[PDB]
Amino acid sequence: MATTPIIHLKGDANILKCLRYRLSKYKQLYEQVSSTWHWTCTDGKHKNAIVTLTYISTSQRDDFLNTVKIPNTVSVSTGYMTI
Amino acid sequence: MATTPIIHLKGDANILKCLRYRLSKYKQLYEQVSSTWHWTCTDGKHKNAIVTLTYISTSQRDDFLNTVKIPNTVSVSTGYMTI
Repeated sequence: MATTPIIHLKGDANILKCLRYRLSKYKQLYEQVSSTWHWTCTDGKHKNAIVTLTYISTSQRDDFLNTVKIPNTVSVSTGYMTI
Repeated sequence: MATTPIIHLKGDANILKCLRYRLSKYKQLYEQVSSTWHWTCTDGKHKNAIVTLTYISTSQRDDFLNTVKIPNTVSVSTGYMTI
């Protein structure tokens, strides 16, 4: 038993860098956040990095994307680390 | 229907950077690889970055970690982007 539901917030590296501040406001449901990175690599960046957050229970994951006021510039994508 | 099985190869940023070369040898089952990043961030790095790979079918995921000779320095962890 483990269930490690995570989400991918894609949008910008500067928006996600300061997004962690809002995650602190809702820590009761937030667990940890990954370092904003980018899918693959061609030469540098282009305003489009996704970070991997993680919660404790599956209900805490859906509550995060439906409770904290995430920035519209970013986009939450269901995820499942299963680890 | 989608099933996007992915794996996390944690170990080193230099070992994972050159690991992509081996992934090319087995592209028939490999699909795409993510940019080696690090879980969270305290100040810099410390030889421990994880990359997110992706396959086409679930059977292709288990075959990747059981077919390509991955480096022992790294570690494959089951993953499920579900996206």
